[PDB]
Amino acid sequence: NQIDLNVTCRYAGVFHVEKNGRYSISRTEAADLCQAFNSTLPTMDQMKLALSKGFETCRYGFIEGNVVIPRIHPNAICAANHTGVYILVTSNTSHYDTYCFNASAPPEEDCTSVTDLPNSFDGPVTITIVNRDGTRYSKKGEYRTHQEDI
Ligand SMILES: Cc1nc[nH]c1CN1CCc2cccc(N)c2C1
Repeated sequence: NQIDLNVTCRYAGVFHVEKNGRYSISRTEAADLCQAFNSTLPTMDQMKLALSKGFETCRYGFIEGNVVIPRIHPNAICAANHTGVYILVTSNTSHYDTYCFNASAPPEEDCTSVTDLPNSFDGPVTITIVNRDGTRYSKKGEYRTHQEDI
């Protein structure tokens, strides 16, 4: 009973989280996951500031209101060569990654490791935070408040 949460650097408090390295997070799960990180779904303005500080991914993720990919460098296989906060317009499907916003993070680029999920609650799951440099932090608990997500 095990979940990997792969996390990125924070940029102006904004970071990307993916579950088990594959698109698998619902919109309700995304809100609960950010909450477990004492974070919220970013606004578009928070995301645009993060982009200006150096944030880009090649993954669709929830923010408040939309599914987006922040892009700095044009790449034909990421957001169809767009730059800026690319907004996903047309999709059949409902499960992506998520972005989260932590107001207490440093103002610019923070590529230190994440080593806690401070607001997860009691539960049976072995949750492992996986950083891009391979650093891991594990705890037993739960973050999903919606039965449909479990
Ligand atoms: C290349 C790729 N395919 C699906 N997701 C991804 C990006 N992942 C790749 C796996 C991974 C592991 C630990 C931290 C981070 N940020 C990531 C980012």
